[PDB]
Amino acid sequence: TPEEKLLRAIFGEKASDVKDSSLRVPNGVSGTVIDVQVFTRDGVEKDKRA
Amino acid sequence: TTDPVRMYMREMGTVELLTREGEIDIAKRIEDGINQVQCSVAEYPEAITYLLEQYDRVEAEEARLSDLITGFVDIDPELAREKFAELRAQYVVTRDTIKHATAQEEILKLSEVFKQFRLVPKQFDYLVNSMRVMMDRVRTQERLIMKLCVEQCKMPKKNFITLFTGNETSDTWFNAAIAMNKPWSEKLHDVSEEVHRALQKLQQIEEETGLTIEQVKDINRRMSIGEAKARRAKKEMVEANLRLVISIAKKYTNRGLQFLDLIQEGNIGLMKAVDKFEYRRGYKFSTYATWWIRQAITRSIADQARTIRIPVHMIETINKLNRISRQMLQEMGREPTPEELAERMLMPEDKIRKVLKIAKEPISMETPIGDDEDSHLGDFIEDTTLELPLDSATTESLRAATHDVLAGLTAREAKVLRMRFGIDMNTDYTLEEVGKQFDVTRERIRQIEAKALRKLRHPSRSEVLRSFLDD
RNA sequence: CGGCACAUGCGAUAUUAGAAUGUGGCGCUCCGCGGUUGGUGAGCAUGCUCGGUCCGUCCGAGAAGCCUUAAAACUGCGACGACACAUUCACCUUGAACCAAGGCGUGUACCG
Repeated sequence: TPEEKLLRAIFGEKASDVKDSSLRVPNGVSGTVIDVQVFTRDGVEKDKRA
Repeated sequence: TTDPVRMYMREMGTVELLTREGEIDIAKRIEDGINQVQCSVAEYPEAITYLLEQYDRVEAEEARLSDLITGFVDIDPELAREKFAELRAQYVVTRDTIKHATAQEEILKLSEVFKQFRLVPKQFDYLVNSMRVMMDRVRTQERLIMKLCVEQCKMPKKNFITLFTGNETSDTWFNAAIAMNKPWSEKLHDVSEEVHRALQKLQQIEEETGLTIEQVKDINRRMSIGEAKARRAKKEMVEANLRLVISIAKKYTNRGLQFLDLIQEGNIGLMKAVDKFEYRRGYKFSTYATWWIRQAITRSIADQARTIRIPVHMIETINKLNRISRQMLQEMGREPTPEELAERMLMPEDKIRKVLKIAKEPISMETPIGDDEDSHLGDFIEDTTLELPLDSATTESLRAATHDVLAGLTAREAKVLRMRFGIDMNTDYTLEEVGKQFDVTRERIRQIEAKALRKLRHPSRSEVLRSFLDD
């Protein structure tokens, strides 16, 4: 916008090229993570926990 | 019942089938039609000389052998040179013998050797439509003279036609019938200049094409009757062979396009087949026309049966994937993975994923989710193009805070900093543009800008603006 | 007084067998390269000069250079994309598919 672009200019902070779309717990429960599965398409690098 | 496919069947069910010789008879009527329109061209010298100038454009290396015409009756460039050189000798010996009946057999021989040439339908239909435009201008002048004199001055059409149709060239109808002292001859004296000018424009059109409208009318009514004969023959053959379109279009019905859409695209293909049919090869009409009908129907299904229009070769790739995955599913047994389609086909298996992605038809937005309630799929699709109202609250508070902070600066610093960015005005302005605003040095604006930002980075001004960056 | 036909209401709210080939030109493609006008978040938390000082730091006013201009735009040279036309082979051969049948009402048109 305007003054948001002014502010960015003032403080030099780069608006990042990425967005937090992480998986989150639904609003208002609790409990324990008991089982985690990682399904991965063949031909893609499997990370460390996989 | 309405069921307009059945009304189509009953509208075409009255037309009966053809014998194997009636097709040849209709084709000979088509030959008679094209014969008469080419003989109608054969009397008109301006089309002749027009194609002669286009052939001089061929000989000037601005055209090609495959542009003007194609083929001869026994296509070689030396053959083109010798046949058009004989044509050249013919139209330099033909036209200059008007100095009438001596030249007519020469014009007919020039017409025959013109008819010995197999044209491109572009140039041919161009000559046809140019004759049509010329005829329409002539009829426009005739109806203009009629609407001047006949309806307004109450002149009868029989006394109009009397010395007009029969001469049409000179003032024998015009100037004599004034002198013959008819009761309608007086009413010409307000309109004699415009009627005489239209008559002289009729003479002008005669002088352009060389001959009178007494010949030109018979030329293009001969063309019109020949083309109407050809079009009636082609209507009759299409009405006959609708059955072939139905028998082909029974197969492609479930591929996403409706039944009558398929048979209408097949009828367009059938009309193209009747256009390009040649019986002298000896094949039946069915064997030749079936490929055109299937081509038009397959092209139409690939063209217009999808929401997102995916092209022809892409649909060929999709149909290859479905065919090969139909074959491999009974070979391996489980279903083929695309890793097997890597070595099965010639594609690098990362494109096969996106071809598999593109081939999905979109869901209807009223496709019901379970239990058949009023809940359809449309009531779940969230809007992601709005902004959250909390962001609007941040934008309002940020404009308020920045206005309060820019109030704290000087006049020139605040004015420059508003002018440079998009602050509460129109478009932003750059260095040379602000320099032409204030009649001041470019580098001085950069120095004032750096001093302004240096003034804003210090605390007691940086606090309330650093509050708008969240960690 | 019968028949055929059609319309219309309710049936809760809420929560869950094509294959192959060529040519042509095009670009509302954001893909490499060249040329053209043409900038900005850097030194500069005073690089310089002057003035105030709570000061050796911050306020107020000036001038310059170096360096960030192919960004924004424009036009050409490559890639790609889409489009048109043309050709070769093989096959194919004259009237389809379709669902659903169990409730309660209101009304209209046609014919006898």
